[PDB]
Amino acid sequence: VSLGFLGAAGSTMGAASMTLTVQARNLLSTHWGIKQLQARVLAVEHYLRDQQLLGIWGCSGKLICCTNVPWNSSWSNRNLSEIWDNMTWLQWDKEISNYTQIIYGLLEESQNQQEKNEQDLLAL
Amino acid sequence: VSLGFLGAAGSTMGAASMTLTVQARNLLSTHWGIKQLQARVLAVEHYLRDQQLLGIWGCSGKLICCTNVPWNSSWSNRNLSEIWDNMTWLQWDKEISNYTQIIYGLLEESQNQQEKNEQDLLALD
Amino acid sequence: VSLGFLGAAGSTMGAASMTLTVQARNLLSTHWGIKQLQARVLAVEHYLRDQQLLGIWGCSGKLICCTNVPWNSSWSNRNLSEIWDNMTWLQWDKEISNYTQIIYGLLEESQNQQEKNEQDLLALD
Amino acid sequence: NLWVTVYYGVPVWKDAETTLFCASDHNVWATHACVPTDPNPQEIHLENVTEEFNMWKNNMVEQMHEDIISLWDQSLKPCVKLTPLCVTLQCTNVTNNITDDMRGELKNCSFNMTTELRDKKQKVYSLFYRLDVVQINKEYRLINCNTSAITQACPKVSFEPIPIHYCAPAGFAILKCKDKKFNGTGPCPSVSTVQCTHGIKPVVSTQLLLNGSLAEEEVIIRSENITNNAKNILVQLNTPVQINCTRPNNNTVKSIRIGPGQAFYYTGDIIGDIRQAHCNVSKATWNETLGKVVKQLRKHFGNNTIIRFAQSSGGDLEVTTHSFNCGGEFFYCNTSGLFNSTWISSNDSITLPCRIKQIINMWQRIGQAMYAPPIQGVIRCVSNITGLILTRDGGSTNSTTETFRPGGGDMRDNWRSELYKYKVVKIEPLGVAPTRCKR
Amino acid sequence: NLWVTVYYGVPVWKDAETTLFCASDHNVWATHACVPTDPNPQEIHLENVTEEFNMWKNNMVEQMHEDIISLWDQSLKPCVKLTPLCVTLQCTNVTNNITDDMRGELKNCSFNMTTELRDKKQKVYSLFYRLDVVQINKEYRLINCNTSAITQACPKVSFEPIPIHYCAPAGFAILKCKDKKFNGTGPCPSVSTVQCTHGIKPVVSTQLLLNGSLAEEEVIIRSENITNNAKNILVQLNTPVQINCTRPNNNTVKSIRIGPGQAFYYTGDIIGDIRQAHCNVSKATWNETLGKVVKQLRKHFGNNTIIRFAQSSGGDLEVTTHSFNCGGEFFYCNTSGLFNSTWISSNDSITLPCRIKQIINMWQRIGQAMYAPPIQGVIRCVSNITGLILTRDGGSTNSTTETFRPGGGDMRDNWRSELYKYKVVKIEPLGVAPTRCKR
Amino acid sequence: NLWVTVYYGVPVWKDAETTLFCASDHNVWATHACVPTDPNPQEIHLENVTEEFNMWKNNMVEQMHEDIISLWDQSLKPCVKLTPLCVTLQCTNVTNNITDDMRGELKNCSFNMTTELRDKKQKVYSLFYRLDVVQINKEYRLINCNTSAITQACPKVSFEPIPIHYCAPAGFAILKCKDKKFNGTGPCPSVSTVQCTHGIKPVVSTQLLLNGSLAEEEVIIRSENITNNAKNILVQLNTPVQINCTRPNNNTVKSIRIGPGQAFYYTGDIIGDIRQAHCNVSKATWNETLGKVVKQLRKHFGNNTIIRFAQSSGGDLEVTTHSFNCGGEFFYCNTSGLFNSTWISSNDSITLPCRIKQIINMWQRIGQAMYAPPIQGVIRCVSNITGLILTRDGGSTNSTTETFRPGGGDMRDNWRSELYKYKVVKIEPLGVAPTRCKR
Ligand SMILES: *[C@@H]1O[C@H](CO)[C@@H](O[C@@H]2O[C@H](CO)[C@@H](O[C@@H]3O[C@H](CO[C@H]4O[C@H](CO)[C@@H](O)[C@H](O)[C@@H]4O)[C@@H](O)[C@H](O[C@H]4O[C@H](CO)[C@@H](O)[C@H](O)[C@@H]4O)[C@@H]3O)[C@H](O)[C@H]2NC(C)=O)[C@H](O)[C@H]1NC(C)=O
Ligand SMILES: *[C@@H]1O[C@H](CO)[C@@H](O[C@@H]2O[C@H](CO)[C@@H](O)[C@H](O)[C@H]2NC(C)=O)[C@H](O)[C@H]1NC(C)=O
Ligand SMILES: *[C@@H]1O[C@H](CO)[C@@H](O[C@@H]2O[C@H](CO)[C@@H](O)[C@H](O)[C@H]2NC(C)=O)[C@H](O)[C@H]1NC(C)=O
Ligand SMILES: *[C@@H]1O[C@H](CO)[C@@H](O[C@@H]2O[C@H](CO)[C@@H](O)[C@H](O)[C@H]2NC(C)=O)[C@H](O)[C@H]1NC(C)=O
Ligand SMILES: *[C@@H]1O[C@H](CO)[C@@H](O[C@@H]2O[C@H](CO)[C@@H](O)[C@H](O)[C@H]2NC(C)=O)[C@H](O)[C@H]1NC(C)=O
Ligand SMILES: *[C@@H]1O[C@H](CO)[C@@H](O[C@@H]2O[C@H](CO)[C@@H](O)[C@H](O)[C@H]2NC(C)=O)[C@H](O)[C@H]1NC(C)=O
Ligand SMILES: *[C@@H]1O[C@H](CO)[C@@H](O[C@@H]2O[C@H](CO)[C@@H](O)[C@H](O)[C@H]2NC(C)=O)[C@H](O)[C@H]1NC(C)=O
Ligand SMILES: *[C@@H]1O[C@H](CO)[C@@H](O[C@@H]2O[C@H](CO)[C@@H](O)[C@H](O)[C@H]2NC(C)=O)[C@H](O)[C@H]1NC(C)=O
Ligand SMILES: *[C@@H]1O[C@H](CO)[C@@H](O[C@@H]2O[C@H](CO)[C@@H](O)[C@H](O)[C@H]2NC(C)=O)[C@H](O)[C@H]1NC(C)=O
Ligand SMILES: *[C@@H]1O[C@H](CO)[C@@H](O[C@@H]2O[C@H](CO)[C@@H](O)[C@H](O)[C@H]2NC(C)=O)[C@H](O)[C@H]1NC(C)=O
Ligand SMILES: *[C@@H]1O[C@H](CO)[C@@H](O)[C@H](O)[C@H]1NC(C)=O
Ligand SMILES: *[C@@H]1O[C@H](CO)[C@@H](O)[C@H](O)[C@H]1NC(C)=O
Ligand SMILES: *[C@@H]1O[C@H](CO)[C@@H](O)[C@H](O)[C@H]1NC(C)=O
Repeated sequence: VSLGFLGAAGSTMGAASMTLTVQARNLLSTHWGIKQLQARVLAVEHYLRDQQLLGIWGCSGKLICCTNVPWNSSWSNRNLSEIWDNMTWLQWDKEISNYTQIIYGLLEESQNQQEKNEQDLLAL
Repeated sequence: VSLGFLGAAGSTMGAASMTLTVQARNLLSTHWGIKQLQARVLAVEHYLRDQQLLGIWGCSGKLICCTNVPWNSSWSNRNLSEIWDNMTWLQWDKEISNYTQIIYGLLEESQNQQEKNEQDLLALD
Repeated sequence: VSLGFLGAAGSTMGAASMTLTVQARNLLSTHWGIKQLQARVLAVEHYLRDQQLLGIWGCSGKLICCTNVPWNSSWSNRNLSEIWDNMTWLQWDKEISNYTQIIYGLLEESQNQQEKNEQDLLALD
Repeated sequence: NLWVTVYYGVPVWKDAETTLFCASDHNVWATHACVPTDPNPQEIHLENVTEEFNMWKNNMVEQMHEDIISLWDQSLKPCVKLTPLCVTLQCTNVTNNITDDMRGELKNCSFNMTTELRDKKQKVYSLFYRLDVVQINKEYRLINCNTSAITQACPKVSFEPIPIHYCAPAGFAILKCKDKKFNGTGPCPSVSTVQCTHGIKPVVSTQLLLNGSLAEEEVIIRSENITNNAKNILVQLNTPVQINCTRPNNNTVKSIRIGPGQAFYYTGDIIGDIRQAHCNVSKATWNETLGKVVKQLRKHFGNNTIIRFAQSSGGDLEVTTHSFNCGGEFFYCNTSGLFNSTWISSNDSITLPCRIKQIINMWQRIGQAMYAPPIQGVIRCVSNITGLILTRDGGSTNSTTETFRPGGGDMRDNWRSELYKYKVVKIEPLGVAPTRCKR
Repeated sequence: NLWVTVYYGVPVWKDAETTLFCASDHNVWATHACVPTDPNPQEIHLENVTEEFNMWKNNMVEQMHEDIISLWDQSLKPCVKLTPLCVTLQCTNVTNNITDDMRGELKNCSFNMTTELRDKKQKVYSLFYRLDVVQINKEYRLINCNTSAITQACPKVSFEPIPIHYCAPAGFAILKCKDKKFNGTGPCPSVSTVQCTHGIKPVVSTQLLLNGSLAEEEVIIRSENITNNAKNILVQLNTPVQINCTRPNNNTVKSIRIGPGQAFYYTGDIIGDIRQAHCNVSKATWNETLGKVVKQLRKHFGNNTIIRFAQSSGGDLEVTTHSFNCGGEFFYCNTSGLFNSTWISSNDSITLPCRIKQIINMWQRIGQAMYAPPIQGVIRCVSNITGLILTRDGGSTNSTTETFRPGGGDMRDNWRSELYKYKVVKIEPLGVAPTRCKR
Repeated sequence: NLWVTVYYGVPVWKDAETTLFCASDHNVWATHACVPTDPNPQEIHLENVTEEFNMWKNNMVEQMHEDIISLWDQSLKPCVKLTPLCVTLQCTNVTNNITDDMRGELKNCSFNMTTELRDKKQKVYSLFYRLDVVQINKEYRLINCNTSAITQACPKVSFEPIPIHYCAPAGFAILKCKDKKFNGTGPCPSVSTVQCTHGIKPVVSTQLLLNGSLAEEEVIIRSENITNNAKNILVQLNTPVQINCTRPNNNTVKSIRIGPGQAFYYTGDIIGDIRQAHCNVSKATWNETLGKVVKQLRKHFGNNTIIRFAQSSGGDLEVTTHSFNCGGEFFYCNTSGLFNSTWISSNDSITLPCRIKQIINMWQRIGQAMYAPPIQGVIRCVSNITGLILTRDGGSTNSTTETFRPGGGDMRDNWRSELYKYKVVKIEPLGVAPTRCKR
C-alpha cells in the first residue's frame, strides 16, 4: 500500500524519491479573520518561492530535474551506494546544509548561460 | 469575431476547444476590507491548485496536453464523432463526473513513471 | 562583481539582458496589520499575472523566449545594432509602448495555433 | 484505441457560494467604501445554454441582507448617544391649532436635560408624536427606555438609497436569466453572463415595494410554493403605480447641547395648523393594476374562483402598515384603502392616512434603537409602486373564494425580489476528454 | 564523475514557529469562529524517525495562552457594565441559619441603585460573600472599586470547556510523540504526523489539574530542571482521582434593571440552612495516588530520602487554594487536607472546605474584573484529577528530607501539560543530491 | 527578417502609488507592530539613469500623514476619559511669587470632582495656564467643554519621536535622488535604488523645522511655484542652528482618583518663583543663517531687491506661534524676535518668550481634545533648527521690496521636507524586442 504524507521519512533516499507526488500534493493543502488570512497567504508565499527557484534553474515542470552542474566532492565525498541506500533525506539535509547556498548559486548561473546559448543557436 | 468569457458554453466540445485562452485569461481577473481581501486570496488559491495539478501531470505550460494514459471505455462508451461534434463541455462534464478522481490518479502515476524513466535514460550514457 | 537589483538600468539592452536573474529573484522579495497583509497579496497577484502571460505565450519555463511572431517595421523602424547597442530598456519601452497590446495579442494567437498543430501531428503518428 | 487529453480553459461551471464584493459608481451605505464601476460593463449572451435558477435558495440574498445591516450599524457608531433623555417627561396635549384627525397625535413634553457642564441642568420643551411616548402611571417616558439604548442618527448622513452593484471575484461568474416572464424556479432557456449585477437600490419598505424593476410584459407572480398559505407571494408589476406622500406640517427644528460637543435635535414648534401625513394613489390606476393582478392569480387558483382582498390581519405596526422612509422621516401608512375589494368574473385619488414615528427599531432587532432627528420644513416625495407582497388568508373547506392580504416584514423578500434573476457559479477550467493524440 | 540533481517533494522538515488555527466540530470560546474538524482525521506513523521534543520551549503553549485570553475578553464585550454598583453599601451579618462553617461569610447589604430613568433611584438588598466586599472605615464597598471596572458576565454564555483542536497551515505539520512515559525533553523514537491535535479542553485550575489526559502506564514526573527548586513539577497520573464538589445552599436569584436594557443579577435569599461549599476526595484513592507519586519522585531524589508533603506556603487565594469553575460558580478550595503526609522507605473521604467568590480577576491581570452572576438553585459537579502541580521547597547543605507543596497559578503550565507531546515543523520540499544523470 | 523575443527580468519601471509599510530598529509611535529593519540595508547606484522627481505630487507624503494621525489616535484609546472635568471652576490668580511678565498666566482653580464611589465628591485644587480655561459670565470652564471630549494622554507613553523607515513591498522599489542641491521638481541625474527610506523622525512643529536632515552644501530653497505668493516656501539649511528651550518652574504633580481604575494628573503647586518658559537662539548664528537664506532667495528676486523679514500675520496660536513638544510639554514660542530685519543689497542670544498649553487639538481637527498631563520637575531640551517655512506674503505688483513671514501649520509640509528625495516606482519585468532568433 501507499505511505501517508510524510510516511517516507525515515526510509532511504533511494526509496523516498518515489513518493514525491505524496509530499508535493500537500503543499497548499474579527481578528481571527486576520489571523486565518495570514496563515493562508503565508502558505502561498512559500509555495511560490520554491516554484520560482525551480523556474530559474530550468526545473519548472519537473519533480526530478537533472542539471549540468557537476557535483563537488568537497561538499560531500560519499559514494552513491552509501548516499542512496544507507541514508535518509533528513540525514542528507543535515550533512550538506552548509553548501546549499553555493549549489543554488551554481544552478542559477548554469541555467542562465544555457538560455543564452539556445538563443544564439536558434538564430542560425 | 471573438466571443466573450463563457461565449462557447453551449458550443460543441470541438468548437469550444478554440477559446481556451479566453477563459484562461479571466482567472485571476474596517471589515469591508476583509471581504475584499478574502476574495482576492481565494482567487489566487484556486488558481494555484489547478496549476499544481498540471505540473504533476506534466502539462505545466500547456492549454492542450496529450498524455500516455489510454482511455477506458468504461468511463464513457462513446465514439469521437459523437463526443466532439454532438456534445457541449457542460454535458460531458456531467457524464463523466464520477470518474474524474480515477483519471486524475492515473495521470499522476503515468507522469511519475515517465520522470523516472527519463532520469535513467539520461544517466545511461 | 555583480550589479544589484536595478543595477543594469541605464546600460544598453544587450548588456542588461545578462542580469535577468537579478531582477527576477527580487520579485516576491489595529487595522495596521491589514496594511501589511494587502501589500503581501498584491505582490503575489502581480507576479502571477506575468506568469499567466508567459504561460499562454508558451514561455513559461524561461527568461528569454524566442517566438514565431515576425517583427513589424511599423512598431519600430530601427536596425538591431541601434536597438541592442545604443538604447537602454527604459528608452525602448517608451519607443514601443503603443504597440505592446498588439504584440501580446499576436503572441497569444501564435501559441494557440501551435498547440493545436502539435496535437494533430501526434494523433497522426 | 483513444488516449486521455487534458484541456485547460474549458467553459464549464458549478453552482457555488462565495463572497461577493460591492461596487458603486454622506450616506448610510458608505458607498465610498465600494469599488468604482466599469462605465462599459460586459454582458455576453450564451447561445444554447439552459440553466436552472431558484430565487428562493439564492445565497446572494442572504449576503445582501447581512451587508445592509452591517452598513446600517457602522453609520450610527460616530453619533450622539441619547441616554440622557430617559427621564420622566411632563406632557400635555397639542390642541391649539389642530384638525380632528390629529387630535391626540402630538404631545408637548417638558423635561430636565443635561448641559455641557455636569453640574448644570436646563429645561427643554419639545414635541413628540405619541407613538414614541408611553405613560408610566401627565408622566411619560420614551417608549424604549426599558428595552434599548437610543442613538441619534447623524443629521449629515443621507438615508436615500444609492444603487449597489454586486460583483463576482475572479474565478466566479454571475449568470443572468433573460427569459421574459421567468417566475424564478424553472430552467431558464435564455441566459447571459455578467461581471456584476445591475444597480440595486436598497429601498426599505413593507407591503408595497417601491422603486424596483418592472416586469417586461405582464404581471409576474412568484412564490416558493403557491398552494402553501404559509408562503408569501411576490407580485411584480409591469407598469408603475405612482404614489405621492407628504408630511404637510411646517416643523421648526431646534438644537441644544446635551454634552461636550453633543447636540440633540428636536421639533421646537409647528407653523400653521396641524394636519395628518398622508399618501395619494391614483384611483383609476390602482383599479387597473388590481385587475391585472387578479387575472394572473386566477391562473393558479382556478376557473371562476372569487378573489378578494382584505386589509392586514393585525400585529405590529411595522408589518400591518406600509412603512417607508420619505424625505428622511419614517412613515407608517394605512393601506386598508387599497386592499378592500371582491373580484368576480373619475380620476380621483385614494387617500391613505399615515403616522410618523421617531424611535425606530429596524431589522426586527431588540436593544438597538435609533432616533430620527426631525426634518426642518415640509416634506413631499413621489415614488413608483413596482410590486406587492401578498399572503393567503389561511385555507378553507373549498369555499372557492380566496382572500389575499398585504404582508411583509422580512427584508430578505425585498432583496429577493430584485435579485431573482441572478445566479453565482464557479468556473472549473480544467477537464479531460478522449482523442487520438498520444504523449 | 557525478552531477547535481534537484528533487522536489522531499520528505524533510525543520523546527518552526507559525500561526495555528482553531478547529472545533453560546460559550466563552466563540467556537463558531473555528472551523469544522476533520471527521476522519489522519495520523501516519513514521518508521525509524527520531525527533527531539522540548515541551518547555514549545511555542504552541504561548499561542494557546494568548488565544484563550483573547476569546475570553471578546465574550465580555457585549455585556452589562456594573459601574453603578460602586456605592457605599450598608452591610450587616447573615445570622439566620448558620451551621458555623460559614460564620460571618455572608453579608446582607443594601444600597441606592440606578433605574431605567436617570431621575429615579431604587433600594436594593443583596447577599455577598465577604471576599467581594471590603470595609471602608457597617459601611462597605466592592473590592474592585479602587482598581478596575467591573463587567457582568452575560448569563447566556457558558463557561463549560469545549475541546479545541489546533491545526497547522499548509506547508506545516504537527509531529506527535507516542513514546509512552515520554518526559517532554529527550529524543522521541516513535512519532507520527497529524494535521490537527486532539481536542484539548481549556480547563482552568490551580494546583490540581482536572479533566486532562492520563499517563499511559505510570505516573510521569516532568520538569524543566528537576534539581532547580525554582521550577514547577508537573505530575501526570496514570489513573484519575474522582473529586465531588458542591455548593449546597439553595439560592434564589433576583434581577433588576439598572438602566435602559441593562439588567443586574444578584442573590436575593437562601432557602435552607447555610453550609460551606466543599469537595470530597476518596481517602483510599488519594493515599494510593500519592504512594505512586512518591515512588517516582524517589527516582530523582534518592531511595533513603524522606518525602513529605505540605500545604501551600502563602499568598492570594488564586495561588494558595485550588481554584476552579463548577457549574459556573468560582470555587477556592483548601487542599491542606490532601497535602499532609510523610513518606519513609474504609470508604471514607477527605473533605475540603471551599469559599465562593463573585468578583474575579482572571489571568492575573489588573484593571479587568468580571462579575459572575449567581446561579439559581444548588450546584453539584464531578470531575477527574489527572495531574498535579508541585514545587520543591527549601534546600540544604545535606539533608534527608525533601518537601513538596502545591503550586502553579501560571496558566501556561496547564496547557503545557496537554501539549507536551506536540511539535510544529515546517516542510522543506526542495533539495539536491548527486547522481549519474546529466542535462 | 526579425522576430519577437520575450524577456523576463527586464530592469524597467513606471511611476506608481502603493501601500508602503513601516519598518523600525511605551511610545506614541508604535514600534512593536512595525517591521524590524535590516541592520545593513542595501543601496545601489544607477549609472546613466535620469529620473523626474516631483516632491509636491509625492504620494508618500499623504500616506505618511495618514499613518501618523492614525497612530496618534490609537495611542489614546486605552486612557482616561476626563468627562467629569467639565464643571464650573472657581478660579483666582496665582500671586505668590510672580515675575511681572507672568502676571495673569496662572490660575488657581477649585472644583467638586467625582471619586471612586459615585455617591461621593471630593474637593480638588489645581493650577491651570489660562490659555486652556475660559470665563463663563470668578467662574470658569475648560476651554473645550462646548466642542469636545478630553482624553488624558497616558503618562506612561513617551512622545519622543523614533525614526521610521518606509519600505516598498516586493514588486516595487524606492528611487532616491542624490543630486546635491536638488530643488525637488526637476530631473535628477544621479539616482540610486533602495528598498527602505532612511529613518525619518516624525517631529511635529510649525514655522521652524527641528531635527531634520541638513542640506549637503548650501541652503536650498524649494517651493511648488516660487512666483505664486499663495504657496509656502521650504528652506533647508546647510548648518543647524541650536535652540535651547526651558520651562523653569519646578512643578509638583498630584494625582487623584476620579473613578474606578482612573487617575487624573494635575499640577498641585510650584516650588520657587514663577518665570516664563522661553527659548534661546544664538544671535550670531541666527544672523549668519539669515544672511545665507537671503543670498539664496535673491536668485529668484532680481539681484538687488530688498528682502525683509517680518513676524506672522495673525490667526490661531498654532500658526502664529512656533509650536513643539519639549520633554512631553507643549510649547508655543513667539518668533517675532527672529523674523524682524531688513536686508539691503559677542555671545549674545535672542530670547523667545513661550506659553504653555495643556489642552491640545492636533492635526487641525475639531472634536478630539487631548489633555497633556503635567510633568514633575523642571524641563530643558536642546534642538537643531534645520529648516524654515516662509510665506512670501503680499500680492504686490510694483515693489523693490519683498516681505517674508513665518508660515506653516499643515503638517504635510514637514514630512514633505524630509521625503523630497524619494520616489516610488513599480517594476515592470516583462517586455519584448526584435532579435534574429526564431521558434
Ligand atoms: C531633538 O533631538 C534631541 C536629541 O535627541 C532631543 O533631546 C532629547 O529629549 C528627550 C526627551 O525630553 C530627553 O530624554 C530625557 O532625558 C532625561 C535626562 O537623561 C539623562 O539623565 C538621566 C538621569 O537619571 C540618565 O538616566 C540618562 O541616561 C541621561 O544621562 C531623563 O531623565 C528622562 O527620563 C524621564 O522621561 C522618560 C520619557 O518620558 C521616562 O521613560 C523616564 O522613566 C523618566 O521619567 C528622558 O530620558 C533626552 O535626554 C534629550 N537628549 C539630549 C541630548 O539632550 C529633542 O527633544 C529633539 N527636539 C524635539 C522638538 O523633539
Ligand atoms: C525502517 O527500517 C526497517 C529496518 O529496520 C526497513 O525495513 C527493511 O526494508 C528492506 C528493503 O525492503 C528489507 O529487505 C528488510 O527485510 C526490512 N527489514 C525488516 C525488519 O522488515 C524499513 O523499510 C525502514 N523504513 C520505513 C519507512 O519503513
Ligand atoms: C447553437 O446551436 C445551433 C444549432 O441548433 C448552432 O447552429 C449551427 O452552426 C454551424 C456553425 O456556424 C452551422 O454550420 C450550422 O448550419 C448551424 N445549424 C443550424 C440548425 O442553424 C449555433 O452555432 C449554436 N451556437 C453556438 C454559440 O455554438
Ligand atoms: C554608463 O555610460 C558609460 C559611457 O558614457 C559606460 O562606459 C563605457 O563602457 C564601454 C564598455 O566597457 C567602454 O568601451 C567605454 O570606453 C566606456 N566609456 C567611458 C567614458 O568610461 C558605462 O559602462 C555605463 N554604465 C552602465 C551601468 O551601463
Ligand atoms: C389628550 O388626548 C387623549 C387621547 O385622545 C384624551 O383621552 C381620551 O378621551 C376620550 C374622551 O374624549 C376617551 O374616550 C378616550 O378613551 C381617551 N383616550 C386615552 C388614551 O386616554 C385626553 O382627554 C386628552 N387630554 C387633554 C387635556 O386634552
Ligand atoms: C425639573 O427639575 C425640578 C427640580 O430641579 C423639578 O421641580 C421640583 O419638583 C418636586 C416634585 O418632584 C417638587 O417637590 C419641588 O418643589 C420642585 N422644585 C422647584 C424649584 O420647583 C421640576 O418639576 C422638573 N421638571 C420637569 C419638566 O421634569
Ligand atoms: C528526561 O529524559 C532525558 C533523556 O531522554 C534526560 O536528559 C539527560 O539529562 C542528563 C542530566 O542533565 C544529561 O547528562 C544527559 O545528557 C541528558 N540526555 C539527553 C538525551 O538529553 C532528562 O534529564 C529527563 N528529565 C526529567 C525531568 O526526567
Ligand atoms: C487676574 O487676571 C486678570 C486678567 O489679566 C486681571 O484683570 C486685568 O487687569 C489689568 C491690570 O493689571 C487691566 O488693565 C485689565 O483691563 C483687566 N482685565 C479685564 C478683563 O478687566 C485681574 O486684575 C487679576 N487679578 C488679580 C488679583 O491680580
Ligand atoms: C527647480 O528646477 C527646475 C529645472 O529643473 C525649474 O523649472 C524650470 O523653470 C523655468 C522658469 O523660467 C521654466 O521655463 C522651465 O520650463 C522649468 N523646467 C522644468 C523641467 O520644470 C524650477 O523653476 C526650479 N524651482 C525652484 C523652486 O527652484
Ligand atoms: C505659477 O504661478 C504664477 C503666478 O505667479 C502663474 O501665472 C499666472 O497665470 C494666470 C493664468 O494664466 C495669469 O492670468 C497671470 O497673469 C499669471 N501671473 C504672472 C505673474 O504671470 C502660473 O500659471 C503658475 N504656474 C503653473 C504651472 O500653474
Ligand atoms: C378557464 O380555463 C382556461 C384554460 O386554463 C383559461 O385560459 C381561461 O382564462 C379560464 N377562465 C376563467 C374565467 O378563469
Ligand atoms: C439612600 O439615600 C438616602 C438619602 O436621604 C439615605 O438616607 C439612605 O441611607 C440611602 N440608602 C442606602 C441604602 O444607602
Ligand atoms: C461643591 O458643592 C457645594 C454644595 O453645597 C457648593 O456650595 C460648592 O460651591 C461646590 N464647590 C465648588 C468648588 O464648586
